[PDB]
Amino acid sequence: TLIGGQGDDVLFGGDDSLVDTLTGLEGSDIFILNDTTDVLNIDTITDFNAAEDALDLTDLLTGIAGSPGKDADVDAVTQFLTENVKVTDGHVKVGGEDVANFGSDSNFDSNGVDGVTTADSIKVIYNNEEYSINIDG
Ligand SMILES: [Ca+2]
Ligand SMILES: [Ca+2]
Ligand SMILES: [Ca+2]
Ligand SMILES: [Ca+2]
Ligand SMILES: [Ca+2]
Ligand SMILES: [Ca+2]
Ligand SMILES: [Ca+2]
Ligand SMILES: [Ca+2]
Repeated sequence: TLIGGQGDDVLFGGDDSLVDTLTGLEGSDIFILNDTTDVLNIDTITDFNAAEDALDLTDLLTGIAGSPGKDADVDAVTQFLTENVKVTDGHVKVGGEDVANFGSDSNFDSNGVDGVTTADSIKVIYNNEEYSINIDG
């Protein structure tokens, strides 16, 4: 159980084999997630707020054949992330697998209107740069 504070934190449970519970609290927090092979070992993010927080998914994305390398620009990265990161209300998946379990204080309404729809997006970090990926369904 790894808890931030009211500022802008960076939270990480480790490149481990165990469930951690991650809570960002106020502020715009980055949750760094590890890729596991056992989907039962993935972390819980208790309070992801899509209008503020972000997910660093580099570790889940880098081992996909053809992932963008050191010479990629932000349009190539955007195209890759669009194809590979599936964002829905309460879920984020890579390769059909959940990156994390999102807990009951999460909110995927990034824009503050219409609840959660395809107009909403999440902030995804790949190689220390940030991208907005829309809800796709
Ligand atoms: Ca915080
Ligand atoms: Ca841990
Ligand atoms: Ca963990
Ligand atoms: Ca937060
Ligand atoms: Ca807030
Ligand atoms: Ca995995
Ligand atoms: Ca470079
Ligand atoms: Ca919305």
